[PDB]
Amino acid sequence: TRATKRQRDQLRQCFDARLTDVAANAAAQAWQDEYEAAVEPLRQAMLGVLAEVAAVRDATASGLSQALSNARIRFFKRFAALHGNSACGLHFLIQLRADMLRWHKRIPGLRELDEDLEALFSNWFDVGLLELQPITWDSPASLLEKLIRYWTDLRNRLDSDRRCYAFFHPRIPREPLIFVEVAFVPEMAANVQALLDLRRVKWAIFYSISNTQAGLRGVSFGNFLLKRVIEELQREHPKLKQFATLSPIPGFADWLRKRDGESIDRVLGVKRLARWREQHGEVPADGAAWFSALSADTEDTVIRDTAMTLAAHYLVREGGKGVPADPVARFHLGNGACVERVNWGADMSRKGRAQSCGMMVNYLYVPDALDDNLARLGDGNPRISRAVAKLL
Amino acid sequence: TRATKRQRDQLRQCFDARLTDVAANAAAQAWQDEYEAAVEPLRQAMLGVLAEVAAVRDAATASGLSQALSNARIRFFKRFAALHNSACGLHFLIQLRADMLRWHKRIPGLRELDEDLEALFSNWFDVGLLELQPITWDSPASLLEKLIRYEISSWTDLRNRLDSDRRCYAFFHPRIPREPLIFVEVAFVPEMAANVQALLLRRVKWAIFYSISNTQAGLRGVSFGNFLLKRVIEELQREHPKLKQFATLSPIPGFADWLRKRDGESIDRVLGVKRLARWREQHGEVPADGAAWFSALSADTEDTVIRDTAMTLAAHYLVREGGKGVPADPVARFHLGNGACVERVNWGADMSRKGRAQSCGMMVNYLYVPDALDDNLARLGDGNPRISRAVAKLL
Ligand SMILES: [Mg+2]
Repeated sequence: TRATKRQRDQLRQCFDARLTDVAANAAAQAWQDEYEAAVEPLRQAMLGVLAEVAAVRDATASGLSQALSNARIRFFKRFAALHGNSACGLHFLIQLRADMLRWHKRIPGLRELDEDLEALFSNWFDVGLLELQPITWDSPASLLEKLIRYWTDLRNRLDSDRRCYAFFHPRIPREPLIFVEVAFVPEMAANVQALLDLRRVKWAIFYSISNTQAGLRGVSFGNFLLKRVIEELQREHPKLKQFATLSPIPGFADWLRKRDGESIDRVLGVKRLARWREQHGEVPADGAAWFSALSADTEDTVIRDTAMTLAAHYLVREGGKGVPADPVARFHLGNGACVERVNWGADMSRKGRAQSCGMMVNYLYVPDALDDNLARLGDGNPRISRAVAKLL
Repeated sequence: TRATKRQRDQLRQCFDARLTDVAANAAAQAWQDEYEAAVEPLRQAMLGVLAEVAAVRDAATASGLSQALSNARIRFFKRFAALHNSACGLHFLIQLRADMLRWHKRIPGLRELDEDLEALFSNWFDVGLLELQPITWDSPASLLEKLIRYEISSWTDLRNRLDSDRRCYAFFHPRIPREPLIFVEVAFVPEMAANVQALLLRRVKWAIFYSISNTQAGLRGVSFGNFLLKRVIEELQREHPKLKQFATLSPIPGFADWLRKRDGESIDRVLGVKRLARWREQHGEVPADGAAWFSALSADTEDTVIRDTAMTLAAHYLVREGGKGVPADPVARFHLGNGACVERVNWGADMSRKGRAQSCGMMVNYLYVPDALDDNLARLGDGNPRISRAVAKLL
């Protein structure tokens, strides 16, 4: 407890003093510097002090929880207001959450600080407050090297028949927050290997949307994220009317192998179960066995249909009400999209086959429907196309 | 595919050929070298090939496929554990699982390989097959530096822990010397310890285990058996036939995370009407839920009502929470799964920053009674953990 008492005092001001208090802000400015210029273990230790200070007050039970919540929030608000080596107070806060996130298992007691900040980060970095910028092969190398971490590959993705953007917070230029990759093709894509590999093109397809900030993992950017990109695409090409994605279904395999036989029988239905026995005999004993049976032949029509029905069910009817179990389905469904179609042999990479038997999905975005769909999702009734309803 | 087809062929033999097949073993020997001498991304890629091969069968019913796939993965590991860079085939397998474990999120499709190997590792490294060795300040520095990695960075900490009034051991697999598998730290004191900060020969009567750690990343999650501490006590009794008192001063790491996930209703049921009444009388409002309970129980380390309330919640957590015969707490599961008895809950036992954050600074003593370890191990399978009077009273 040498200088660790100076940091405690500093943090007490940042947590307890009013936002305007010039002294407390000075203290915050001080703590930041000392944190940015510190070895990895020193920071992990400073985080231990922070979770120490955040857990107590320097008096009902309901009033304690509230006072503790209000101080943690006050602590972050003060830092987000300081306009060092990072872009500003808001930026620092992003790196700080990066550490809290990777060291959670080492430094206990940050769960509440992490949850609060994540929630603040959802208001501060809401898409409505972010600026959209086009990214090309002409962009600064120092910027382009932030999208690789989260070069000829970049090139093709950044080519004439391609369009890429990045959302930035106005006061943190240089630091891309979200990276959107778009491809132009004649038909709504059904195989990802084609894309990653302007005359008469009619389809705009989003084949990649990634969060490029570790400190922002888990933060919600709003439901108008792609809506905003489409507006930019229409301004750029008023002739573009067809918008869809060719997304993965990452949590399909892990979900399937957790289901027993009974649940899958209920999903498939009597007719599908019968078509399976007729072609393959024995019905897999459970989900795990189902995954192994559905990966054994990418050519079989019964396997294809069975897998596609299981996939449509997974992304449309699995989740805690209005919240698709699949993260990818949650994002796109949570942006006003419609689950338009399931694609077999869409991603035959090693990873694709391991995540969903190489199955991908197309989420269709219809400008003048995004609102209606966003509503229907809250009712726990995801917007679906005829082809997908037929698989169910 | 320039060479990724050579590894696929190699792996096919290792998975499909008989264990004796000289060619397949050669192939395995080859794949190992190529893996040990490869950049991080190259290995992550080779792991992608492995999960590719493990998911399919070369050139059958559905139940027969799952079995054939299980039998090949098992055959793949058995072949490697039989060979003699790393100490041997078995050792390599340990590092291989180290990568599978840290890259699971990056390289999908290893879940089955990981599960199978973890299960094999439980038979191969069962305590009954491991040799016990004393560790002192005289041990090779190259060995001592494997226990620091897995406890201040100052070797002076190792020193005190490796001193006259202390006794430390390490379990090694006979064919992998140099590589400690488990590290046990023991302290000798006059009274069953109630405060960890203290531990860190003339008239000492208590032998207490204040630390037991797995020193191999590739072995995380593997079960070493229920005779782990039993074996160490035998060594302690051989060494000091006068020692009859054995206990631990363990942490309760998952207490806080469990508590904040409980609603008010569940805690009311745990505490009981009388305790809830004693709480209102002294502190007024009852915390709305578990999260609020944790914040209220951390606000005053001096209050007697807070202490008792927290201790009851703690005893409940480790004795009555878990999927039948399997204590929710990992630390409670290990020690309960070794024949121990939850002997007592200690308030203000670990007042470190971490201690207060994990369990409000509360620690627990698991008592080991040689001629009872079996009986307790049985009672735990019935979902009725062995408990002392003091802990039953908290419940
Ligand atoms: Mg209540």
